[PDB]
Amino acid sequence: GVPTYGAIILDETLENVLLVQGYLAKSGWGFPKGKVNKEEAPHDCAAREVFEETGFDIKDYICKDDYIELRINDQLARLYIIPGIPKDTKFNPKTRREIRNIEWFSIEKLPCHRNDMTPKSKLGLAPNKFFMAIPFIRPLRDWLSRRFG
Ligand SMILES: O=C(c1ccc2c(c1)OCO2)N1CCCCCC1
Repeated sequence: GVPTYGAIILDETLENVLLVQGYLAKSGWGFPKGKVNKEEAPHDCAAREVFEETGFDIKDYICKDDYIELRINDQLARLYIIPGIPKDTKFNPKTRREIRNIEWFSIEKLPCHRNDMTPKSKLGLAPNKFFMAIPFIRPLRDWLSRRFG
């Protein structure tokens, strides 16, 4: 799989994160990110995808060492961590054929796993609208604990 790059944008209080909602196969909420172009550097791809999906330019704010990276079914996803972005910032996606909505969410209220169906004696997991975000939540909380306490 081709690697994806994007960002975790936090507000000034460090309580809230910015998620985007896609369409169809991507119909739920996730961090902004997308596939790298041939010859494109990781930091440039992250700024390009976040700008297409949110209208906000991160280029002057990226720190090269500050990111969370996960491998999900053999595709690598790297999200640069971007704190301190005010909640009154005006976000407007570029690619509105791909992005339904853009909203701030409370980090303490977001799930860090889906729920099972053991009350129904049935295997698998119940649907969750945060499915794309969920794998990053626990690693984010651990990262913020260490850097900020
Ligand atoms: O998370 C993604 C995404 C981007 C590229 C992908 C992908 C997922 O899976 C395989 O290639 N996006 C894109 C727009 C939808 C809302 C969330 C952000």
